[PDB]
Amino acid sequence: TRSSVLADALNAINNAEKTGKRQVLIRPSSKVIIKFLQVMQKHGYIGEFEYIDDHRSGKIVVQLNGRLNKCGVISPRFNVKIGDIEKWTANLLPARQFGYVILTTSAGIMDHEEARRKHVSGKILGFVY
Amino acid sequence: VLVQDLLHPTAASEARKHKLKTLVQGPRSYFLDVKCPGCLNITTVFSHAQTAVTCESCSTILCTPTGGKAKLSEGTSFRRK
Amino acid sequence: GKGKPRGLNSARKLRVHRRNNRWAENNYKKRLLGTAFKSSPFGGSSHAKGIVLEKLGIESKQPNSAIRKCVRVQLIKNGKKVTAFVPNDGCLNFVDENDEVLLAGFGRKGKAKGDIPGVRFKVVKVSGVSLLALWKEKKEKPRS
Amino acid sequence: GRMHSAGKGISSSAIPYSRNAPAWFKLSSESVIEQIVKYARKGLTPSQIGVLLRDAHGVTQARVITGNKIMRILKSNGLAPEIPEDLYYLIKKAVSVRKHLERNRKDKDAKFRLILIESRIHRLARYYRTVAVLPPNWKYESATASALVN
RNA sequence: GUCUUGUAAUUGGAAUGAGUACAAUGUAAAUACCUUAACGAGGAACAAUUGGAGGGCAAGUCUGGUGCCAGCAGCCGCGGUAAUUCCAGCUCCAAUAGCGUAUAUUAAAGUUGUUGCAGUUAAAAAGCUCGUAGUUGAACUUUGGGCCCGGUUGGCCGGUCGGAUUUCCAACGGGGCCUUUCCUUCUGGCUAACCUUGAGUCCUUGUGGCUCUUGGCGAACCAGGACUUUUACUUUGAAAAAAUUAGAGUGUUCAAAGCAGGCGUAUUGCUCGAAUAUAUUAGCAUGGAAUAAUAGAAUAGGACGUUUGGUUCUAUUUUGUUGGUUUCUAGGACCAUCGUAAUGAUUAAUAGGGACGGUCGGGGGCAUCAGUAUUCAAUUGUCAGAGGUGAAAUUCUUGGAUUUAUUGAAGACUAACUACUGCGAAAGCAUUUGCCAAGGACGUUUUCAUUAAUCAAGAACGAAAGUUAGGGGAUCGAAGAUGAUCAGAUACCGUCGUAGUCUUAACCAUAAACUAUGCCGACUAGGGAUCGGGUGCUUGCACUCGGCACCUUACGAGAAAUCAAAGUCUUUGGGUUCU
Ligand SMILES: [K+]
Ligand SMILES: [Mg+2]
Ligand SMILES: [Mg+2]
Ligand SMILES: [Mg+2]
Ligand SMILES: [Mg+2]
Ligand SMILES: [Mg+2]
Repeated sequence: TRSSVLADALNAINNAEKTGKRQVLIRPSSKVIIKFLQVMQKHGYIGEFEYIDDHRSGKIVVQLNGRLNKCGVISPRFNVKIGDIEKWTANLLPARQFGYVILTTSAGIMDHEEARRKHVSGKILGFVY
Repeated sequence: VLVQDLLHPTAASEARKHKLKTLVQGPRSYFLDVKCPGCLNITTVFSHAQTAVTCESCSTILCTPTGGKAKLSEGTSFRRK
Repeated sequence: GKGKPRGLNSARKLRVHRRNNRWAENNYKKRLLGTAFKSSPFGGSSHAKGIVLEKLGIESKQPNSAIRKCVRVQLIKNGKKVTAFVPNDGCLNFVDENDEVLLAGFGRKGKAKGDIPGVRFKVVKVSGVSLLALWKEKKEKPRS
Repeated sequence: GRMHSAGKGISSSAIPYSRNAPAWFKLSSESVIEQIVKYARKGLTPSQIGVLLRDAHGVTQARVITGNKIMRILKSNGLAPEIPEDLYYLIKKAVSVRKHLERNRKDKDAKFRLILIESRIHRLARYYRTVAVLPPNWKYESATASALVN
């Protein structure tokens, strides 16, 4: 059955960016999907997106801009000490210069740079580059 | 097609699509104001009927049910309300 | 998924599954059953002394042709009868019968070396002197 | 797709976007409740009711026009079945097939199909006991099944 | 012989501790270091070894020996008369006061795989489905906006290439307000303070501001009853002996070490040190409230309440004081009655279950219909062969075979139609018609509302053969008989034939039980066929959902064969079982 709505969203995004499309329908929507997408927007990996109220779970239509190599979940959402973000970034990201590991912290969903600054940690969620 | 408007599909294509596969799902069934010959008392009848709908006063058949959309009786007058 | 459980609370299955699958490894199975102690002539010791019972001329395996020079030994610790190779040219001359030999392994974790059928050991010393030393002619083979 | 089969069929209702609705329907909220309750006394199920109100009357969904779902309407008026509608119909089905097997022992398919039906019964009953609509020691017994349903 | 570099069993004066040894030093006494008189290198001596020289692997198709022997060789391989591999000599390589061997172990090993393997065909998807634990599980509940105040870095003039501050340019973080905004609640300590003003202008750009009186305004700050959904996770703190590990300082002559040491007027002394970090899982304290679970008001026994009664106990300074003892109180429980309130039920998942509708099907079971054939037997005519084969023989036959007609019985089987068609969990399922339940798909402005996915344990069903006991016993036919073939032929071929082949009641539990491809979910690409349902029509076509498949390409994937899944895997994580 459908287990990670976030996994399905990011999978759809990956498949479309590979085929050179400039837009994707996602379904369901969720708070966490939306929060994730906003982190992607803020660093300019996507364009606009548009939640479509259907009186159910919702649909999103993202606009893609070619800049995205790979988004992806991590599953399960491992707990991450502040110490051990450095290991997750070493494993997941192409370089030390760019790309973001994305965490749920009690402070909020956010990239790992923000989490360094704010001095917070929590659960790993996914990654983008 | 690489670049497409998913938010604004054409009404032609959105009619072709199945009732769940449209941008927002909704029913393509409708209601009818059916009128029998004998009595003029009007009845709301649903297009995909299932029940053999009898009028309360008259007591005659208005529509027999089928797979999908109910076949009405021969002598009737109908309109989408 | 990948055919293994990924869940955050799936540590038990992962640990237990891996335990069960480690029995398929060779070294692990030997280490835990205790094969080295239970079977195995030397009883999981690098070397063993024994008493020469015989001199054997073992015909080599194909496609080589030779008579490899070997000794049937009875180990002091167990009483286990064992065949050992006597290496280097004309070293079978030094051994004699009822002479105390120190045996070692051959190099292959208890497999037979080269072309010599059924021989997993070698002589290192005879009557408390090195076969190397006798064959380089440094020490002298004692009276007994 | 299906619980007890390879079938992956998507057939269902599509409820419309409109919650507060409709503009062509004139009968009041208090009027339709009477029509529901009238059919409840006459000895119909919540599903059977809602069919008649779709067909003969104009009621799209009772939850729209009335506010509450039909089961709540019956639950308030005190026409609640002792055991839920869906469970009832599964038990009914079991009793049918069980009764069939008594005469037909060599019907191996019926034996199989009886396992599946009774599995669904046990799964539902488990659900109801958790949410406390059946009492916590409720049990589907093949012996006392025909007694309960009919 | 130009600038110098090698090689000569060519010749020079120097240098030296290994050793031996005055004597000190050292020490409980010595020994040994450290120091040191005297004595102690010419290459034959004060003399370096251990393993190699085909490849892997750095170093010779150089000489002599042996001739598949002796021997080597971790592995691949060498050796049978030119041995690049054995035993030697020479020469050369490698590491070197060490180097080899054996066994164990770590890395190499993504060959144990959490990170991170593999399962169509290399080893490996359970015959099939059900199912408990386990693991996992759709969306939804304060979001945004306006403010204000301190912070931390770069600023901007770092101006002396090094450090400084004003306001401002910001970026990034933190707290408190307001916006339909729990910010536990009240009960005395204390009101500190600063819109309390008994002397106003003490005072850098009125945003870089005071000398205190009078209830104050107590979130600035302590102990009190009063009751407080419950976890997980994460921040900080604290803890987690020393040694060991990382690590700062320090010329032990260097270093491994050690925890010393270092500067004076070296004549009566001054001084820096012996840091710091890590070590979770558990417990403790603390901040956060995303993520993930959990509880709450639905037959209201619900919430708030200065109400308005009943009822139930509790006891303080008094009323002298113990004590008897009714009240007013003062705080609790508890049951009524009136009051306030927007009074209280999240979607309805292209999740799942249930109902309903017309259907579809070689799905199942129990009855019931035929069908021709095959063998045989009654009545038939006929006259020599008929059977069977690559060719023969075995066999049946003038008591009439075979062939031919007529009417029968028996058991089995269900042709042709019959397909890249259907149904079923799989095994399987095909003559007709009844009866019995079942089921998918489709249709649905019906219903419930997370009830689900996958599943150790445990269960149902499971071709054929095979087993036990009744029935049945046409045909074919293991065994067996039997004629050929053949060196043999108790094999293929040929003629018979037992069990078996069918059925009832029990068993058995397996197959290349195969798509050699677990199941559930999502996404990624063109095409036409076809099966079932539906819709539109201009009535045979299109659209649609659901199926069995198929064609092209390959985006991708793959060791390849190939694959629309075997794709979305080093850009490595959707869930889960098995191997
Ligand atoms: K080399
Ligand atoms: Mg589906
Ligand atoms: Mg299931
Ligand atoms: Mg492997
Ligand atoms: Mg099992
Ligand atoms: Mg098998």
